[PDB]
Amino acid sequence: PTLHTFQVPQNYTKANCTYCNTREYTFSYKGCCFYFTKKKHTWNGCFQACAELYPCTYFYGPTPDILPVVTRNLNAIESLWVGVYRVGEGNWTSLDGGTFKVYQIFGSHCTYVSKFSTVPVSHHECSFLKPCLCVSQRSN
Amino acid sequence: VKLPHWTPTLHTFQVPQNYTKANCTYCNTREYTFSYKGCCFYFTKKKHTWNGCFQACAELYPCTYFYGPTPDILPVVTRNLNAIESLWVGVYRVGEGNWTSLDGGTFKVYQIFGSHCTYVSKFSTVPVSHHECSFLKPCLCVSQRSN
Repeated sequence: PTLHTFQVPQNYTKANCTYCNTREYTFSYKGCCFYFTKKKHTWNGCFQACAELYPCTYFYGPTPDILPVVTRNLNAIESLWVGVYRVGEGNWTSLDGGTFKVYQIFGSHCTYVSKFSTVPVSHHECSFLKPCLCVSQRSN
Repeated sequence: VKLPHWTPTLHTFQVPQNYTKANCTYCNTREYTFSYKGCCFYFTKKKHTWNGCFQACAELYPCTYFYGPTPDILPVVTRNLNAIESLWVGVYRVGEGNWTSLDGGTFKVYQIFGSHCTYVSKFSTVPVSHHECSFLKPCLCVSQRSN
């Protein structure tokens, strides 16, 4: 009993199921399959976009172990939206939990990584379109 | 080599124009954003590309140019900005060289991207490199007050 253009934030969780598209991932590392999306999205779009890219796939926040392996796949002007996010007074967290160090250049909610960035970085324009960093877990 | 009776009109042709700091002294005392240390600073109302700021600051008022914020000035600049606002700043690498400005000096720049354009934000403590230099933003300009 309502019309569109009205919406509320959708809730997202990490996937519980295991999958990997072994022909299409960007790289694989430590039992996980990583994907840079071919189409570009807004920072929040990445939640649904990664959820729809393949089964058991979600929007991924790079840790200190993973981030360097991610960022060397990038040229000097390329960037990826990453799923590291905050909640209000909170820290930065991801769908896998944990606490992230983020370089807050802007008091915004959207974070990305670059070739040279060592941590996620906050951006002034979250609706700017970029590829998304997604992950799925491989079978064990 | 050059004494042409004719030049072609090639619609989009250009080369980089050179810019220097201004040698004359002026300040628009009604229109500056803030004044500090015998200098007048202007954030431009109209937005430009990073390289556009050279000309834009040059044409805004006489004796005015695109300004690279030093450690002393930067904090005074950045507190005039909200949490998402940003300013293109005239901090640039000249050749293979380190970061400099129209006033000289050597700048520390946080290079998130291997680009040529730098900016400042509310939270930034140094100039920062941007992925898209043609993105439109206000320019940081300066002129030098009398004596």
